[PDB]
Amino acid sequence: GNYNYLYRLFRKSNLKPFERDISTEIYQAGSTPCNGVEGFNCYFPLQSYGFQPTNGVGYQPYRVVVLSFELLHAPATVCGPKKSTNLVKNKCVNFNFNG
Amino acid sequence: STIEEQAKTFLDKFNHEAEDLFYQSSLASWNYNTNITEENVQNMNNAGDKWSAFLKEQSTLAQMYPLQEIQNLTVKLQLQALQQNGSSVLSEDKSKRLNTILNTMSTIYSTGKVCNPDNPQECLLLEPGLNEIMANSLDYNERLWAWESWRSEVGKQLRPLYEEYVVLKNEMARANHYEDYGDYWRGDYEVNGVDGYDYSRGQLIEDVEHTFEEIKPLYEHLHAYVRAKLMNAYPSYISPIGCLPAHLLGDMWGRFWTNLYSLTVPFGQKPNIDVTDAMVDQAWDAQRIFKEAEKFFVSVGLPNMTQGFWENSMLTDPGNVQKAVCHPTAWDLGKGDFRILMCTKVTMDDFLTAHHEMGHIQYDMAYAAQPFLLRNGANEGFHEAVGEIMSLSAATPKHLKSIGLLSPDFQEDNETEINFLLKQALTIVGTLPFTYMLEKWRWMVFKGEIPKDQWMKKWWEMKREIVGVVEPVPHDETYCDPASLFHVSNDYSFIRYYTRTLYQFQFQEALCQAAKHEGPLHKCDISNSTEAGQKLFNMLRLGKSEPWTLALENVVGAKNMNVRPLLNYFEPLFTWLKDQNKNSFVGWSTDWSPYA
Ligand SMILES: *[C@@H]1O[C@H](CO)[C@@H](O)[C@H](O)[C@H]1NC(C)=O
Ligand SMILES: *[C@@H]1O[C@H](CO)[C@@H](O)[C@H](O)[C@H]1NC(C)=O
Ligand SMILES: *[C@@H]1O[C@H](CO)[C@@H](O)[C@H](O)[C@H]1NC(C)=O
Ligand SMILES: *[C@@H]1O[C@H](CO)[C@@H](O)[C@H](O)[C@H]1NC(C)=O
Ligand SMILES: *[C@@H]1O[C@H](CO)[C@@H](O)[C@H](O)[C@H]1NC(C)=O
Ligand SMILES: *[C@@H]1O[C@H](CO)[C@@H](O)[C@H](O)[C@H]1NC(C)=O
Repeated sequence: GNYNYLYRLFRKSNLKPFERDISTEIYQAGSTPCNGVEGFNCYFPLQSYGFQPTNGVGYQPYRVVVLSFELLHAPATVCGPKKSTNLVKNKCVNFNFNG
Repeated sequence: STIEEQAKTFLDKFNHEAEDLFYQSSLASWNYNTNITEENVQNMNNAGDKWSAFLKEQSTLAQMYPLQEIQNLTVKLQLQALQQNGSSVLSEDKSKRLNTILNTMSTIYSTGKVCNPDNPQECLLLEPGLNEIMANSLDYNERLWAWESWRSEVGKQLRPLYEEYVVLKNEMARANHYEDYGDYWRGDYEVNGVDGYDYSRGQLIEDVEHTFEEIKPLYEHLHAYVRAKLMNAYPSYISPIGCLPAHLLGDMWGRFWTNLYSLTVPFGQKPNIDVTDAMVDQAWDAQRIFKEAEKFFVSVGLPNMTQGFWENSMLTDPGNVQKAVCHPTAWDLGKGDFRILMCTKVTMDDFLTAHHEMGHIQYDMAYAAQPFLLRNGANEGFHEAVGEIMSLSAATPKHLKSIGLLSPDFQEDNETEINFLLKQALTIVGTLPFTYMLEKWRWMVFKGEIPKDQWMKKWWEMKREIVGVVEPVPHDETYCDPASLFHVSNDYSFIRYYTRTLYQFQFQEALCQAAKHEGPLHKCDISNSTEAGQKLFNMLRLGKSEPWTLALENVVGAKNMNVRPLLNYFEPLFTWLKDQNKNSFVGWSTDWSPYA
């Protein structure tokens, strides 16, 4: 079991989109608080995933990443690889240089 | 600030925790079934105890939440099962007897002994010793000794031990605020909280009895017919006016009548329908037998098996030193992991066994999306019945010709069908009285309204009346042969098999009508019909999330336990038996002649 990946099982309020929360606060079920000692109501949210080679293909840990694209006041972004061609000479040819 | 939300807040955390511990327990148990060593036994005990204790603490944490105001039906079922205190009522001293007594029973029951007293030549375990000495030999004198070799050498010492087991287990009903321990097994079929669909716990006994008066006439003709043919092997030893011996119905307990097919063949001069020689001609192997099963399911419409099964499971027996048991069992490890445990062999039963067993795995993944507590069938009978419906279709001559195992030109005559129908009747109709035979005794003994001295006299007398079996030799009270059975000795609800036959036939007609089949039920097929596939998948995915009573309405539309659509399947076989039994003595009264 690959017990190296954890996750936030519970949270008092829904997370704001694109926010990373790094806190040790424990979930509060009722009104009785916990002073750091685990009990019947502390409910430590953190839990570790268990990944084994025998896990089914549909439940394997998929390595997923997210790429964001938004426009802000900052101009002159960076795009993908612009495609360049081979130049020619002594011919009436349309040319599209950088700008 | 409501009870409904509090229950959900508790179940969700338990679901994540329960599956994590279950997965570790499930994967660990597989190693014990592959390589057994002295250090392996202790390792499994370490993991088992914590897993067993995990549910104990969770049950206490759910006690203070009242169940009288949670309108959500999904959590009511989950909370009811998780709140079973069980053995917590027993004191520390009393709690230690359960493990010790059960453990010594298992090892004692695992000691197979057929060595002749005063003649210790040799004797092996149950499977190599007991099965061969009765399925091949035809000697009455040694068969009688084999009957006493197990009921007088193993069951004799269980009289004082079985006595203490029943008297304390019956007390658990009071500790759980129940009527009797037998009533506990009836809670699965109990339905409550729905207006008009409620099923009373005591209705199960009456319904089972109410469905028995139609089984008896079929059994009366079957018993009359089988005794006539069994008389041939023993011409002058048994009179054809009484009942039949107990030790001539396939198994020692008579559960399966498969072995009687050869002895009572109608016309054995012509070759039987066997394709064993055909398989070796084409060089069939382990991979080819299972792959043909996979393409059978896709034709119906169900999704094919995942890729984490073929390369992750074992098919044949590995090595030579590995003697780990390979009993047919269904494994649902979760997270898309599914395995099959069995020792593959080139035989008719094993080929059917693989098809029969793999059906359970398919049903397991149907309700995977449900929580761990609800990750099960509607009731104990649904799981076994679902895995046998496809077996009937797989054995049809039409399906055999579809793949190509059978010859392209094979006539389907009356003789070619009676033998096939008779084979199913032996393993279906024959075992039906026996399944109700054992449960009725267990229900009354757990109730406690049976004095000690009347156990043996009542057991034999009513056996001769309903079942119709003569005792090979008189037995006194100290004998405890009914407890030697596997399910009863290990505290397993054997009633689930009684509903298996009824459930299988109820769905068989439901699936056949959904398949738009035009012909007799015995010739019905389910393959190449997406309408049947979607109908089945609709109910399988329900699992335990919905009441089992509503599941019946989704296939046949009847809320009650229907009994009519089970004899129609056997109507053909009944017709040819009626005229053949015109002169045979059908209907047996009390008989003392064989052992007067
Ligand atoms: C038993 O086999 C499993 C699986 O190969 C292995 O993990 C385990 O160490 C083995 N145990 C012993 C005692 O050989
Ligand atoms: C119970 O709660 C679950 C939570 O999602 C919901 O899906 C279901 O419909 C509810 N059932 C009833 C009967 O309230
Ligand atoms: C279960 O047993 C415990 C331990 O004695 C007891 O407190 C509880 O009331 C019992 N509950 C039921 C339903 O029997
Ligand atoms: C199972 O079915 C899917 C969908 O048709 C298919 O892509 C896949 O190849 C099948 N599996 C195998 C082993 O062919
Ligand atoms: C089912 O359809 C397949 C399609 O190729 C066919 O080969 C097979 O014979 C059919 N079987 C039945 C029983 O209709
Ligand atoms: C049914 O099969 C038997 C087998 O011998 C035959 O004698 C009989 O004529 C058949 N009946 C019909 C209607 O085909």
